[PDB]
Amino acid sequence: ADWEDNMETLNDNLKVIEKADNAAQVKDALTKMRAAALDAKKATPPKLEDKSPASPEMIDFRVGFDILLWQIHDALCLANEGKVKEAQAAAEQLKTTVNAHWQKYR
Amino acid sequence: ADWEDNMETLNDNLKVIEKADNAAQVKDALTKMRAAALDAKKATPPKLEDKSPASPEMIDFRVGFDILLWQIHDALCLANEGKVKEAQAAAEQLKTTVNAHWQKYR
Amino acid sequence: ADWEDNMETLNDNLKVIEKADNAAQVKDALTKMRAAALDAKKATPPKLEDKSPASPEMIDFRVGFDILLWQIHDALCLANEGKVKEAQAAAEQLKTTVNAHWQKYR
Ligand SMILES: [Mn+2]
Ligand code: NA
Repeated sequence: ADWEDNMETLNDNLKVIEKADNAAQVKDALTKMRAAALDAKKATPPKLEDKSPASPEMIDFRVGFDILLWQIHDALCLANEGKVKEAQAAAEQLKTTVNAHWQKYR
Repeated sequence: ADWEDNMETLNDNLKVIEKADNAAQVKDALTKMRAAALDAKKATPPKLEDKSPASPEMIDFRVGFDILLWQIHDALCLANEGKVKEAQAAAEQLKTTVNAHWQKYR
Repeated sequence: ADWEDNMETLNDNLKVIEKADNAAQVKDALTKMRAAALDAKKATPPKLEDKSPASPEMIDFRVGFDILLWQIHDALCLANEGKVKEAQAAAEQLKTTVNAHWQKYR
């Protein structure tokens, strides 16, 4: 898939967490988010489509997705312990990175 | 360095997990698999030994290994919590991913 | 931060864990270490100043940092369970990896 489909998947699952009721929906949505971030790691953002795949910008893109993946791991650890409200609070932080990375690499 | 030795290690530790009696053997084999996958991250498969290290193929290679690493993390989290049967079942999700990465990139 | 600042962060937090008393300091220092390693993944060590970011040396550099990250996660899990002594023992292995990385890439 392209980078934009993965962006849309992240946003949709973030809203799903925003509306979630129990811990299972949070776990499933954050797992889908992890998968979408791993997939987006293989994509080229539009702003970097004219750049070397070996450029430092591509490296920084991928390592930023690594940082996001580790924050997602933290949120998933919170959700696996049944912490619904804290998983949602942590996901509210994920949003400020997902939308930001969206606004820059657009 | 060598893709084949690490793929071996993966298969052998999968067998060890399947034939394991307690959670400790599962944990140890999963740690060995994690080490082998991290090592294979640096390798170049023969199907791509004629491609550039920044090519999309190499990127997909390394990111598929990251995906395998997160699957191994899930299995290890299961094993640490004492759910041996669910950990083995999750390791049965690892055999298919390992085999696909094998056939496609070997 | 640069490469040197991140390595100094890693060292400082290593000692903090080493002389900590409760689990909270251990988890705080290990979280600092995780952030520092993720940031250093985007760095260019002095011995690789002019090599391409997609060079095999740089790929091995980033994968060594991935190994460090997974060890950091293991220590963080041991500390979150309350096993402070096991966490510090695991962080002793963290010191080995950090110092080897500094001795090879300085
Ligand atoms: Mn974990
Ligand atoms: Na890379």
